[PDB]
Amino acid sequence: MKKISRKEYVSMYGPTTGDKVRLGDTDLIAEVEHDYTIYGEELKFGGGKTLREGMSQSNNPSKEELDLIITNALIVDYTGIYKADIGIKDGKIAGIGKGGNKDMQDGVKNNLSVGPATEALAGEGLIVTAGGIDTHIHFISPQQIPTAFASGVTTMIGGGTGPADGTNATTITPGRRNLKWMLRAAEEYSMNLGFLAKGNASNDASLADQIEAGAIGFKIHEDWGTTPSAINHALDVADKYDVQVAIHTDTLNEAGCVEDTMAAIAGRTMHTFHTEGAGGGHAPDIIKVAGEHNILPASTNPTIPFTVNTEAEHMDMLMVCHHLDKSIKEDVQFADSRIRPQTIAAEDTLHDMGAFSITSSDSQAMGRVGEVITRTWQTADKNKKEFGRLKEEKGDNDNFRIKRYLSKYTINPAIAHGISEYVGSVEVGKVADLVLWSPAFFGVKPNMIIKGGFIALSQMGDANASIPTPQPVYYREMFAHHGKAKYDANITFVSQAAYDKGIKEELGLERQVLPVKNCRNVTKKDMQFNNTTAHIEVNPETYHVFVDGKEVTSKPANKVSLAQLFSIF
Amino acid sequence: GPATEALAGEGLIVTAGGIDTHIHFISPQQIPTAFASGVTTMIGGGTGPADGTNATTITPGRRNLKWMLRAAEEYSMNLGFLAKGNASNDASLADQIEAGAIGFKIHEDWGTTPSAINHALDVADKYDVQVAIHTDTLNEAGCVEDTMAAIAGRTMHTFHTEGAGGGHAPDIIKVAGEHNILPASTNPTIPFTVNTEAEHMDMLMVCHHLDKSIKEDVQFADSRIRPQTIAAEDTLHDMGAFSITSSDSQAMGRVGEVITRTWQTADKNKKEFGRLKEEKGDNDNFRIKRYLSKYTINPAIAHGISEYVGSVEVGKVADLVLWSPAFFGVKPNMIIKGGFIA
Amino acid sequence: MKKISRKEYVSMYGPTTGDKVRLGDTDLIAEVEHDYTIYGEELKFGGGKTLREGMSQSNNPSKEELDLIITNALIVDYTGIYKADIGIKDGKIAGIGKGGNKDMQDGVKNNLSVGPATEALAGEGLIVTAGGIDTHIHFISPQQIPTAFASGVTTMIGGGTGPADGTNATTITPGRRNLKWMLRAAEEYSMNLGFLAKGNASNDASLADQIEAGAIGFKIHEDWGTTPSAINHALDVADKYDVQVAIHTDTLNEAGCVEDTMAAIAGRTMHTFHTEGAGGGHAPDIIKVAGEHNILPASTNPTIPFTVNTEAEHMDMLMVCHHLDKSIKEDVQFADSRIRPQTIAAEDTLHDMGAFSITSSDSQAMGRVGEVITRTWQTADKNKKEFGRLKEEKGDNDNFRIKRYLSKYTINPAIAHGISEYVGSVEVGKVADLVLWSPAFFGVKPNMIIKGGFIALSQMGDANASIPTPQPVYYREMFAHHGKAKYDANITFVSQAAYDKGIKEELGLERQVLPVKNCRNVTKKDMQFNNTTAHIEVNPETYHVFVDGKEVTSKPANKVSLAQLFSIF
Amino acid sequence: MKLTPKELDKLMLHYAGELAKKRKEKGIKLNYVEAVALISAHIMEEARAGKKTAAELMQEGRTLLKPDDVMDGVASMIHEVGIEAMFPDGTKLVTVHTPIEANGKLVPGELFLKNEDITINEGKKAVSVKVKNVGDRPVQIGSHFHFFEVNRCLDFDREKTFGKRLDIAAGTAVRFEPGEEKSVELIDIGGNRRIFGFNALVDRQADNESKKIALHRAKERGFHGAKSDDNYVKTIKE
Amino acid sequence: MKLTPKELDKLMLHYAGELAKKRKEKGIKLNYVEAVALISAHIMEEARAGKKTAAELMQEGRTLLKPDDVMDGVASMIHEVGIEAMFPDGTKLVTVHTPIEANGKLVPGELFLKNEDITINEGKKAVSVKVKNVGDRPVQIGSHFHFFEVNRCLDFDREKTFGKRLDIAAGTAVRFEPGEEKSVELIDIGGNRRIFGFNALVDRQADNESKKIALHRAKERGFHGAKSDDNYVKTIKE
Ligand code: NI
Ligand code: NI
Ligand code: NI
Ligand code: NI
Ligand code: NI
Ligand code: NI
Repeated sequence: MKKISRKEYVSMYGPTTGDKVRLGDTDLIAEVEHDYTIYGEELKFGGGKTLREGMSQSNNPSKEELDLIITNALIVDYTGIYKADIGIKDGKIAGIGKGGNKDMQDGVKNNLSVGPATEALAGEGLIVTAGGIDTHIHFISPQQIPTAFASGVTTMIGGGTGPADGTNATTITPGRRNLKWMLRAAEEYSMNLGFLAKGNASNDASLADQIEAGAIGFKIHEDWGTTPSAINHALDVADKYDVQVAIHTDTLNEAGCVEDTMAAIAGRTMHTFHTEGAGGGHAPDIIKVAGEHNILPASTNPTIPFTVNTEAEHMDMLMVCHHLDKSIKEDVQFADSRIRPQTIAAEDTLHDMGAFSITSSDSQAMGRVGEVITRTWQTADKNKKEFGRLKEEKGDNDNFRIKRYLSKYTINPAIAHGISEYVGSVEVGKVADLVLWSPAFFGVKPNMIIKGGFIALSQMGDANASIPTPQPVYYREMFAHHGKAKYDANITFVSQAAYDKGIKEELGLERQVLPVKNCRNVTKKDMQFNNTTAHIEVNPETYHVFVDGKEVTSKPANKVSLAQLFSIF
Repeated sequence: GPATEALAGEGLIVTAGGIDTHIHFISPQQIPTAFASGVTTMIGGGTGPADGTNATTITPGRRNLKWMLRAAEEYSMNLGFLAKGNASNDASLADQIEAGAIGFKIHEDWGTTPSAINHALDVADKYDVQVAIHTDTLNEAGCVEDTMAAIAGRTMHTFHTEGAGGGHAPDIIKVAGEHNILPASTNPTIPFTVNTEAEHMDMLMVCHHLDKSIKEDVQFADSRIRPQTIAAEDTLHDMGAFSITSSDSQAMGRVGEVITRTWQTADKNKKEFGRLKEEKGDNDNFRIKRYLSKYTINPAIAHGISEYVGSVEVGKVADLVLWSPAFFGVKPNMIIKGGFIA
Repeated sequence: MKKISRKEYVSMYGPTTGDKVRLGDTDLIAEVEHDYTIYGEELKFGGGKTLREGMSQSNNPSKEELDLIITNALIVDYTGIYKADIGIKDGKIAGIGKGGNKDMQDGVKNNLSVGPATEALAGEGLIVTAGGIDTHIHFISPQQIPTAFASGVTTMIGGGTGPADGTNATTITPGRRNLKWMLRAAEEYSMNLGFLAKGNASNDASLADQIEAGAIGFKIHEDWGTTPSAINHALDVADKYDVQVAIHTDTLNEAGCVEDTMAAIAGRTMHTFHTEGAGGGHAPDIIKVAGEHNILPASTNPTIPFTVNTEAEHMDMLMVCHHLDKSIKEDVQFADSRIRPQTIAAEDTLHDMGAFSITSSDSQAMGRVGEVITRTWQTADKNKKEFGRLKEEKGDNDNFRIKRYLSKYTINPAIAHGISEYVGSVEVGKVADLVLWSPAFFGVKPNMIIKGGFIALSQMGDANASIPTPQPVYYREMFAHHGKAKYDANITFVSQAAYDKGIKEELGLERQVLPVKNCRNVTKKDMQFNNTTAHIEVNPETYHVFVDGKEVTSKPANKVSLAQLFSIF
Repeated sequence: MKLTPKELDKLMLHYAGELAKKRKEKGIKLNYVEAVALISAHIMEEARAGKKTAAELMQEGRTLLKPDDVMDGVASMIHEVGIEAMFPDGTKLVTVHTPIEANGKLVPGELFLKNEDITINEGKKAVSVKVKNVGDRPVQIGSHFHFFEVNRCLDFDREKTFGKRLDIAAGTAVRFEPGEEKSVELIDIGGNRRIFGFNALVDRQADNESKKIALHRAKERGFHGAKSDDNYVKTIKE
Repeated sequence: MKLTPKELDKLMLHYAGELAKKRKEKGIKLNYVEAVALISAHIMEEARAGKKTAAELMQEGRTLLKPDDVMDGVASMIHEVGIEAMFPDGTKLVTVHTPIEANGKLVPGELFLKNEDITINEGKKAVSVKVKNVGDRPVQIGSHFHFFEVNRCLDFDREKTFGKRLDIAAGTAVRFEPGEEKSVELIDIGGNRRIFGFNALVDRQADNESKKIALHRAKERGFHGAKSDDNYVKTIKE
């Protein structure tokens, strides 16, 4: 029973229990909480390695023989930041533990058995995390998909029909016809998709068809008329059809104020976008909504993290979203009374306190579809700087905080739109949407994006070279991104109603197709870690944001992690 | 007739598409590149940039098999996949073939043991399918003596026979002299230039997970890149000792330099050895026809598909490529697939 | 946050953590290791109880709404002896934890949500355990089924075709024709069934058809000729078809001795019956086989536990099993040289040491089909008496020992015949074959036997009375025992081959039908708790049984628990 | 000019490089990419001009950027830069190792493992064995390989090694130079102890009885140290 | 150097810029593209060096090309140049407004509208109404919004506004600062006059009788100016 030194061990199998990893260049320190291996029996593939016939690979596999093994993987998920082997079978997470060959290994469950049929993927040294799920996508251009994908985003929930104004302003694919188109278009892409409908309508009839037509929910956007009527109608139908509903509060306050909007929501579940304010909504309050139970708070994107140039930026954007032509009087008045450095500031803090739960993007509409994950982390690193560790933190690490910022674009959005059963976290049973992160580039530049248990895109080099490592090394589409293969590795979400009515056959969808569920039964308390409720106020004058009594405001930054250190642009 | 299109060819050299048979399906981007070479058919194993694939050309199991076959649909380049011969489980060995695999592959990283080797071989017989092999380098189980003894005389397509590509150090290359063997040359170690040897030293690392550090690793990796075996290769290729010129795409080989090298290596040999005894008339026809069928008719036969493709003969699939003499062996004019420009 | 006294609490919700329960009248003490409730939120059904509209029962259930809840159940399973709510949905264990109404309860996973559709079953105070699985059934008469069922046995694996001699001697349903009959007959009963084939044949062809014909395995019986040839042949085919194989060693030693038999098994997986000896086999050694890795040791039944009258009993039995007519010379010689008080004794100890792993019955063939579970426990209680607690025991209780004797007729036999995936233990995902045990009558008289998530038979009283409690109170068939209902609640196991060939349709089976799997990849080490290997010997003279060196022999008992205290006969 | 997708790849890279060089020029600390490119791009031209050799560029690349040129972290990040360029003799793989250094204190994703040692193969009673390579070629045996069945050249007591593996770090191995003699450490194989494959000596359960057969076969098959056939009693299956 | 498609986008743009700069250098009037690029490309580097701020570059870009540098028309064409670059604080959107000027007479797609005025909402008898914002927050009401149902803060005579919209340019609106008091102009709603939605006050046909209900509901719902319930006689549907 010889013994080796961690020094070695780690370079061999990766950080084990008690060890700590630095997320990218941020001051966020992760610590391996647990490890499922059996020191001396760990899986290694290569020349004369372990994963070989009769050895680590059973010649008498279990009738569950894995399709693919990700050896020695450091798992950072809302369920823990531990170590272990991740197994994949039939496009799903078949098992998470030891695994190898029961014929020669002490603790290998038929769940994680390695056989002639299972491929080997090294993971030691890397950090495996579930794919992100940006849920505030404005389907303006099909080019976002790929970009977002390169981020660490496997699922995109939004509304829209291309570079059309209605779409440029709101994430809504209006009507069942336009719905058909996108669902049919979706077939093309490598990235789970779900579309939202126009909640903006006080016509129950017209409101139900879109859901029966594939929509996983509704969206109430200011540009379409976010009135209490619309708001109420949408909400009710949403209940009947067990589907989610997003909202972009009535800024101009024409119909009323948040008081009214909240009164309309009648306590029903509601996923709020750019809650903070800059993204749009009831000026100035709104952000105060993120403190209520029935609300699913979400942060936009640009106003995160808080840097010296943030405020100086937004002034424009409004124009290129609400058709706020840079000239008109009425326009050039509110657009200015919305980008409050106040609300913008507290945000970060609110995100730290668990006041906010999701981190959208708003792709091409006041948000970077490729900067969700990155920012979520910066914003974390930042907060740590200014506030230090957290009270809930245990041990010399930031695990708890990590697991908070992480589930902000993984498990929390998945729940927000009833798809937490299939995706959103590295847990056995769910769809194998995983991404391997090389510690140094965590939160910004992922190694590979495996979709539905099979590589869809990864960092690839000189296709002509003698090895995959040599430059140019950018992201290149992978097999599960082509042919019929794509069809097998992706899921286009829709509603039960549609699912049952056979929307799949109806529209000849070849893509996998599942229905969204459990969307009306959830509340703020259903948000992992970020489940904090707390009556907040906002001074109409100073605009200062108060919570429970105390005042919350982060300090603007002059530099951020995960930036210029990694991209030539 | 009114229905036949016209394609000028006068002045050009028409040749069948090449058939690289040692493809490591690491990234779908190789396909297009290889295609631009003069390669219409790619036979290999793999499932994308995964380690198992980066080391060996094997698409393990029937599931992964499904994926690739389904993916293949996407591409413009005949495809065939190999299975994990590395298994002493007859059952598990037969399913992959019943699952679309055109054969097996025995790779060192998976455990090229006489057992596996034997098992794979037998099933391969029953199912009339080809089998490739990457000899047991570390010699742990035994030496080529043993491996050859395992092959029991059965047909076997050997990769990087020479040695640098991998295998029973140092002998192996000696295997290319036996009847039952289908000798094949890797790629980088061809042709033989001043920088060849200086190159390989690395590669091993990025293939067998030979992390640049460990002791046991930093010992054999050095006792494998013999400037000796590397040298004779070219000559062996001239003598007809070797028969196929693979690539090993992204795994110690340039998926876009098979055809080119095959020719360089020829030009070279002529330089140093001059014409050939079998040559007739003031030309190198015979030698040409030798180096040519190294990536056309010989690999096609190696994997039982010589009936459809592999040479410009009536009846076969119209996989052709027009070569403008000046750029022969490197830059083709056009690649017509299945009788129509692709 | 008021506080109550355990005194109360328990009578209200049942033994909670730290509390200990006495199994029946035995000196076996169980201790609640863990509890998933939330003191103050526990589920209770009744008059003004908790399980009521909008309260503990959600008016907004999850789209997983449970079919049935077994509230406050003390779970005694090889996976732990803890406390929690057990949920059932679609004839399966949907969840094991808190559960109730997320609208009013802190920790209820949609896994265990209670809704208008979920029935309520009280369990507080009772001990819930998975159904037993007798695997040495001689299908002599259909009347055993019901009896065994009343025991706490939900699954019966054996061979046979009714009161015919071949069956009276061996558990084998010979040929595919006879196979048809039984499978077709099985339809009638309320008790998962699986049949074994005649391993006794050196005709590969004839050996494979029976499996393709529904058999979940083979059986090599002495009366049919347990020769190394047969033994080898059977074994190999068994490998090819991934099915289990049982054996009844060559007593007369005509072909050879265990040396030979073991040599034949060639290390392959083999489930041995009445390993001890009295049940039958290589005299005298055999029992020594229970010490080898590749062997699946099993104990008969009568020779357990060891009482003053055991030996005095067996002398006969042999006659009524091997057609050993009480008269012939050759017969009246070995029948006497087989009932060794020696091997009989060590057994109990071997069972304690983990030397033995399964406790069969041999229904109507030297074994009581209704006394498997009972004896398994007595034998435990006994051993504790004479040897006291166990070294592996932790805390002031016999949990470990419990979990050992328990998995002897649950998880270990299930694995023995590749059906551990569906049944054999109270774990989420498996078939809901459960039985509620009223502590006082544990190990002998169960309250109710729920099959496939629905009551099949339970203690019922005067059907005319004003309540179900009043005498006569015996076991009465329950709804899931009748109509088409039975079909939905039972599983007749068969092989893949057959399963794939469509044996179900073939034979018009209306019963649920699953295939057995992972039978050749298992070994002695695959036996829960009872996974101990150890070279054992047996003196040809004294007949004394030795293990690792030391000698093992239990002392005969003059009285046993779980007996005359409970049955009028 | 029939441009191969490979060539475009480069033409792109090249300028990725030009930007890079053009940036530091204007006095700016280069980042991960910028460094990588630059380094790479260089070699490509150098290979073009056909002067320097592979061996050389592989080294000379380490002289392209000083620790004060790049940003803090960059150094640690670029463990190495691989780049293939076309030399007059053909395309070659110039692998530039650690081109820059820790002139900074920052190191992205750095590891803070907690000192101490891990014990491999807990409680697994080891055993030493003499092992000499009586063959002309070298032999590397692995972690989880049934030692007993190793190459028929490693002379040693197969009998004592039945059902065991080199007690070492899971994955690694042991090397034997023709002639070399050593005493390896080898613990028993865990799990179910089901040996199948390798050299076809066992293909069963690691049994003291299965052993007889292995020892017998190895004798007939010629593995050094495989005792002898002292009137072997054959079984009904083997 | 994991190159994101976003990065390539830029590396491309950059050189689109280099060509641009390289052209005028050789003395050539830059065109639409060339200008655009150049301008953009600049900011990108400037953001790289990490010196100038967003606010600044946004302005400094207006000093990159003189009206004599570009071609005739270019000036008018580039209304503005938007470009996001990565600042040490993160990516930011530098929007450079009107970087050049009309030093020429040519203007592509110029408009020759014929002087005169268009009359909005022909013959639509307007009406003035006092409107004061008695709330702490501002309120912008729109063109075709049923005024009567505006925020429950704008105190005024709802009764007089039933079924009417701010007589203004289709699309635009009116703003009310907390406290501000004005007299809006509002004509009747045309079409079929079917009010449905907004605040749920009407949801029917604009009738003098439907009105009764709206006025009643607004009273109970709290909208300022919603008269009072002088013994309201309920109807069978409302
Ligand atoms: Ni928005
Ligand atoms: Ni938006
Ligand atoms: Ni190879
Ligand atoms: Ni290869
Ligand atoms: Ni029996
Ligand atoms: Ni029996």
